[PDB]
Amino acid sequence: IDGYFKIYSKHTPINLVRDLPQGFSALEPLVDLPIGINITRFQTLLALH
Amino acid sequence: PLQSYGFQPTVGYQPYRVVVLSFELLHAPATVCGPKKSTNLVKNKC
Repeated sequence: IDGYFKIYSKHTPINLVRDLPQGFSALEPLVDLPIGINITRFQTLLALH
Repeated sequence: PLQSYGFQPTVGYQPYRVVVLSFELLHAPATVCGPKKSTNLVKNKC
């Protein structure tokens, strides 16, 4: 938003094997980077065995 | 096209070191600001 790249996160130990458990939690603000570029496309880096 | 600077190893011809501070004020969000002095806290006082 307006040149600020905001990253939110939260980590939770869970049991459900494949999907989100029924429940609720909120994500923390972490960092709000002063990143002055445009973004419209993206990709995920992954670990490969 | 380019000539060498005849700086001899020996005042108007003396080597002056110059630094130019060119300030980009719109290409990004604000990033550099001068520090400023704080002040002590006082309790129970408007």
